[PDB]
Amino acid sequence: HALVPYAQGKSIHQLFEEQAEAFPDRVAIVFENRRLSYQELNRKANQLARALLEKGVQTDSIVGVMMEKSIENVIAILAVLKAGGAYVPIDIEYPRDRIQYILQDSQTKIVLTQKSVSQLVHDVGYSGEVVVLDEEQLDARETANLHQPSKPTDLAYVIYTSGTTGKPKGTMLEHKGIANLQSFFQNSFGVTEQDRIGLFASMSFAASVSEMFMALLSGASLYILSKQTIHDFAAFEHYLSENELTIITLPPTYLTHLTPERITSLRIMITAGSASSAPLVNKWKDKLRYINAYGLTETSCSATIWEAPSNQLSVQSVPIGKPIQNTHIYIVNEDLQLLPTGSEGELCIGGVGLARGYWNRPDLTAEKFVDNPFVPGEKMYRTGDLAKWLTDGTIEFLGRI
Ligand SMILES: Nc1ncnc2c1ncn2[C@@H]1O[C@H](COP(=O)(O)O)[C@@H](O)[C@H]1O
Ligand SMILES: [Cl-]
Repeated sequence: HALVPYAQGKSIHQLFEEQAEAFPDRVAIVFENRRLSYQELNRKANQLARALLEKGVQTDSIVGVMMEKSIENVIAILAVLKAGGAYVPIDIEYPRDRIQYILQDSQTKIVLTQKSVSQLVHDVGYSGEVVVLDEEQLDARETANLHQPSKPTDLAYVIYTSGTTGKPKGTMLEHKGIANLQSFFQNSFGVTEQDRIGLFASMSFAASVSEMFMALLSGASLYILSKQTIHDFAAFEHYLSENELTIITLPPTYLTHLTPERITSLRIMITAGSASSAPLVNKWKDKLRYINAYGLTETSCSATIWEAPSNQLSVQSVPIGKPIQNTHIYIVNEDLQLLPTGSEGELCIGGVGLARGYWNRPDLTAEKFVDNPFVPGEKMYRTGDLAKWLTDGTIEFLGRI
């Protein structure tokens, strides 16, 4: 039994199926002028999951996804999880050679795409199975849940990232971190089925996975923001306002361009990926609940939060806060010795959100995902981030070691 309760023993798609059973007629997903209910979304994913099972998708199958941000991309993701596999979202705007390297590194034998992306799949020369989902004839297939065997330690998704230099690498994420996040978001952000959540991040990026499941594992609605909507700050404000969106996660670099008087309905603004200035926090923290979230691809996108304390004077600095439920974080020196208040060292993260490691990168995995000496038999991730404890028990982010 976990320190903080969550839906232990459950896969991502099982938690989604429970929401589709409880809230069948609520709106699940919106893109432009189209929307699906939970029941509609679940049925379509089950029809596709049975097709993918017939093609050989099984536990720890890595299934490439080369698709636009769309309702059909979400159907594909849910279908891969229900068939028992794991998906790798491939950024279709990347140069050809980067897509080629990712597909080759991943060793994926099956890629899901759409008609508008088929020519790119041909041009990067992929020689495995290609499923053109908007040519697939699925309407006759059974719409019931599959109930395939699954364990929360099974792979769910693989996210590729490239450093300044270094080859793209795949971070392997299991279901368990996203199951814990469902509990975290309900407890700490009060997410309910009433919420209307924007999908901002590229569906290549680990943050997108977090955003998508923030909605779909609570019965809330997910509004997939279009390229045009994100590109124009006025259009972005109008879209949020007209659709009464209640929660969004943004890079602070984007939030900087927005006008609080132009967003009607948000109850929470989360910023992630980089630091928010104190002036940016002061501009927003009395209009809504401002949350600074610190987390990594390697930790299921989550580690710590700092919600700006409500009804307070201005702040002159912006902590990254405290570890979230069922996660551990340590500030250590180069010898992995714990540091007292005020001493800067490396953030190391442990607990349920930790990736399995890097795909086919055993020495890098061993270097980064080290034995947790504080909790025998667990691992912890060496972030490369510098931080210190404040004596109030919050963490200050200081940059890179
Ligand atoms: N709230 C934050 N404040 C400052 N840096 C952050 C924050 N959240 C994420 N980061 C940085 O982004 C990295 C994770 O990048 P990624 O895995 O691409 O999400 C972390 O190791 C930090 O360097
Ligand atoms: Cl089940």
